[PDB]
Amino acid sequence: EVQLVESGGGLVQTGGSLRLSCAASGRTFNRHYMGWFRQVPGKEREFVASISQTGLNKDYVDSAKGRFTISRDNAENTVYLQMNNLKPEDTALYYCAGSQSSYYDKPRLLTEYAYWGQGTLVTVS
Amino acid sequence: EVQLVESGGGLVQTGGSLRLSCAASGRTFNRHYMGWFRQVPGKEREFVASISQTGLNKDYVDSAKGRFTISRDNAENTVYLQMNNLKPEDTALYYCAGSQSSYYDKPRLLTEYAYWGQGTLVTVS
Amino acid sequence: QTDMSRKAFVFPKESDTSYVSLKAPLTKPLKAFTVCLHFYTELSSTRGYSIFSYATKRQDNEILIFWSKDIGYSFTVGGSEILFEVPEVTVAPVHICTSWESASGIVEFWVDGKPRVRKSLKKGYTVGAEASIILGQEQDSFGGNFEGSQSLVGDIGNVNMWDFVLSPDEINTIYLGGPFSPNVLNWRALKYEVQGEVFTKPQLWP
Amino acid sequence: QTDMSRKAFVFPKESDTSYVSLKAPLTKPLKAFTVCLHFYTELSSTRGYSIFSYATKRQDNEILIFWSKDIGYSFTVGGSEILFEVPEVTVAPVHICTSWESASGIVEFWVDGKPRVRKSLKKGYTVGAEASIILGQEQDSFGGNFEGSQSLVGDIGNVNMWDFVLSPDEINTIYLGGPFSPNVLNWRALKYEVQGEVFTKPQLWP
Amino acid sequence: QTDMSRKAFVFPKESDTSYVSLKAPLTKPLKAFTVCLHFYTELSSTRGYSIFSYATKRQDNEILIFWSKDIGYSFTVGGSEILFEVPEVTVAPVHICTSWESASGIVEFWVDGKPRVRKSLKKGYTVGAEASIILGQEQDSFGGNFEGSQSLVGDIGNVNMWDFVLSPDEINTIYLGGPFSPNVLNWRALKYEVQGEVFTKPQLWP
Repeated sequence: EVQLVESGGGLVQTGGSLRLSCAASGRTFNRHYMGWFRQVPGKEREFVASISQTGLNKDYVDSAKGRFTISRDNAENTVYLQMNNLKPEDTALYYCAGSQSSYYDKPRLLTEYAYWGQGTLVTVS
Repeated sequence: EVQLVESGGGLVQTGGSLRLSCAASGRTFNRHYMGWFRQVPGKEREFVASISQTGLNKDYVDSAKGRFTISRDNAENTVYLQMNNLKPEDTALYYCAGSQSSYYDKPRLLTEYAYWGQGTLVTVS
Repeated sequence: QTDMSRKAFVFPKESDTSYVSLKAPLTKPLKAFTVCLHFYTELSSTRGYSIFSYATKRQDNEILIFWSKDIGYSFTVGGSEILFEVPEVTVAPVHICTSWESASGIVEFWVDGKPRVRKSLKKGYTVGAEASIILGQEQDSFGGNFEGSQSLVGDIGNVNMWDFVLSPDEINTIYLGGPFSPNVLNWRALKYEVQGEVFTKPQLWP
Repeated sequence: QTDMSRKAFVFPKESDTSYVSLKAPLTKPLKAFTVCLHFYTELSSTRGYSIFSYATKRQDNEILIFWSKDIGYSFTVGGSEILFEVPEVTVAPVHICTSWESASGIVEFWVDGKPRVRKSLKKGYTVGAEASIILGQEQDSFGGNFEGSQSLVGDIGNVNMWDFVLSPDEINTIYLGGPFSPNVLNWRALKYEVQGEVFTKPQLWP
Repeated sequence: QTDMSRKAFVFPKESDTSYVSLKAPLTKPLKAFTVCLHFYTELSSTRGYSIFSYATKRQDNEILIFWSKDIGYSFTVGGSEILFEVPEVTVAPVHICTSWESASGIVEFWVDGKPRVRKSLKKGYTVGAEASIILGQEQDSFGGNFEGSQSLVGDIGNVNMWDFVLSPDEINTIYLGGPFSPNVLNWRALKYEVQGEVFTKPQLWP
C-alpha cells in the first residue's frame, strides 16, 4: 500500500559513490521488505538487492557484493543503497520496489513484488 | 441508512460488456446485503440479483445466471455487477438497492428492500 | 479407520492445493445434526477463511461455517446465511459446537462453551447425504475451484459430526473431553485423504 | 399443569403474532408482590423490548418490565414509571427479581443477585387481580394490539411471582436455585397457551 | 564442566566487548533441534537486542533469535527470516522454547508456555555442526564483528538445546522445571568462556 519515491541519481565519473535513497508513504513500512532493481533501455528490469523487514538480513547480487551496501531506517522508514566504485556499464534506471506486508524470506524474483516507484537515473562517465 | 450511488451505464453494441458499479455512503455497509433491480418505462421495477454481506453467497435471476456476475468489496464498500453478452431487450434503468442492516438470507422481493439509489441507464444497440 | 487422537493436521503455508478430503458413510438424508470442532489460527486479523465445507452435487454451499473479516462467525445452510458477530478477536485455540434442526429451524452456536442466542434458518429444508467434505479449502464446485484468498493456514482437530441435536449437558461433556460416540464422523475412527502440504503432529491445545 | 423445569420457551424470529399467554388463580386484588425471572436475548444494543406484561381491562400497563434502549431497566406500576439505568451492557443470561409494596411504596430491584437502591412508587395503590399476563409481546390492550418493534426475541424462563415481598435471604436462595413454593405463578405447576412461532427447549443458562 | 544451576550471567552495561562463548560437542550436522532459555531485560521497549547467536564459517546468521523493535520475536534459519508479532510488552522475565524440523519445515514457538501458530521455514536445509555460539553480542563474523546498538543488557539462563523436536508435554515439563536430559547444550554440565564485563549471580526469576 506504500507509495515509493527515489532520489540521489545523477552522473558521476568512474570510481565515485552514490548514496541513493528511497522514501515510503504509509504506515506498514516496517512490515514490508525492500528491494532495488535495475532497468536498461531495450530490456527488462533486473534484480539488484533486497533487505530484511527487520533489517538484520540482506541479499546482494553477485556483482553488488563487496561494492554495494543496503540498509533501512524503520524510524524514518527510508531505505538507503550506497554504491561505490561505479563503472560505465552500471548506468541505467533504478527502481525501489517493495511488497509483502507480511513476513517471509528474501526472494530474487519479480512477480512477488507488487509496488514500484517512479525510478531514478544513474550514469557513469 | 447508507446512501447509494451508481455509475457505469451507457450504450453499447450487442455482445459487449459493462462493469456497473455502486457506491455506498455509510459505515454499516458491511451489515447490509446488496441487490440490483431493473426498471422499464410503463412498468415497475424488476429483480436482477443480490450479494451477501460477508460476500460468500449470491443469487442470480434465471436470465442473468451464466451471463452476469455480482461481487462486493467490503474494504472499499462497493458493489460490482459485470454483465456480458448484452441483448437489445437488456436496455432500461438499473437501481442498486440494499436494506438488511441485520442478518438473513437473500430474498427476491421488493418490500423488504428499503433504500434505493438514483439509478443508471443501460442501452444495447 | 485410523485413530487421530491427540493429533492434528497442520497447514503451514497459504496455498490453493493443500486440502484434506473426508469420507462419510452417510446414506439417509439429514434432517438435523451437530458439528463440533477445535481450530487454531492467527488469520483473524487478515482475510476470511473456511472452517468446514459441506457440498452436495447441486449446491456448493450446503453447509459452510466461515469466518468473515471484521464480522465474525458466518453460518450457512442450504444457501442461506446468518452471521454470529464477534466484537474483538483474541489469539488462542477455540472450540465450537453448532447444531441445526429441520423441524423448528432452531440453530444453536456454542463458542468455547458459551452459548449464543438461538435463531432460525430454513424451516422444512432437507440436506442430501451424498456429499464431499473438505478441510482447508472453500469449494465453489463439487470437488475443486479452491480460491487462494479463502484457504485456511493453521490447525484443526476433534472434528466430529452427529445426525441429531445434543443437549446442553452433552455439549458440556464434549467441551470437557469426556467420552462420547459420534455416528456420522468419528475422530477416533476417521477416514481421510490428504493432499498437498498438510502434516500430522501432536495437538497444541490442551 | 405442566412442569417446565429445566425447560424454556424459544422465540426465534422477530414477529408480532408469536406470544404466550399466562393464567393465574388469583382472585383478591394485590397489595404487594414479587416477581423473579431469568431471560436471555441479544436485542440489548439494537432496540427496546418487553420482558413481562401485566394488564387489566382498565389499564394496559398495570405492571410493565421494559428494557429501554440506552437507558436500562424501566419499571412501571399503575401507570407510573421509574428507570434503573444500566451504564454498559454485556451478552449474558440475566436473572432479575423485583418487589413492590403498596403500604410503603418501596421497590427492590435485584439483578444477578446484586441489589439496586430502594425507591418509591405509587404509595397507597391497589392492583386488580383479574388480568392477562403475556410473554413475548408488549400489550396496549387486554386482548391485542401488539407492536413488532417491541416484541422480544430469545428465551425467558424461571418465571415466578408471589403476592408478598421476599426477604433478601429468600431472594438469594432463589438466585442459587434452592427449593421454594410460589403461591400465584408456579414454574413447576404452570398453565399456559402458546401462539405462533414459539417452542419449548432445554434451557441454556446453568 | 560446571553446574550453573540457580545461577545466571549478568551484563550490567551497554558495551561491545562483554560476551560469553559456549562450546558444543557437536559433530553431526543438525536436521532438527529445540532451544529453550530464560531471559530478562528491559531493552525491549527502547531498542533491539540479540538473544542467541549461532553461526558457521560460511554464514554469520545460521540461527538467530532477535527482538526487533515494534515487531517482536524474529526467528531466522539459514538466513531466511520469520517474525512473530508482539503488540504490547510487559516488564518481566520470559521463558521461550523454539523448535524447527528440516524434514517437514515446521517451526513451533512457545512463549511463557503459550504456543504460537506453527509455520514453515526453509524445507530441505541442513545445519552445519562446526559453529560458534555467543551470547550478549550479535555475530557478523565468526570471531568478532559485534555491534553496540545490538548488544544486550540483562540476564539469561537455562540455556538448553537438543537435536530433535520435543513434544508439547516435554516443553510443558520444561516450563515447570522438572528433570530433563539435554544432549548438545547442557545448563547442568556447561562449558564456556567469558569476555569483558559479565558476572555470575543467583537467578532473579523463580
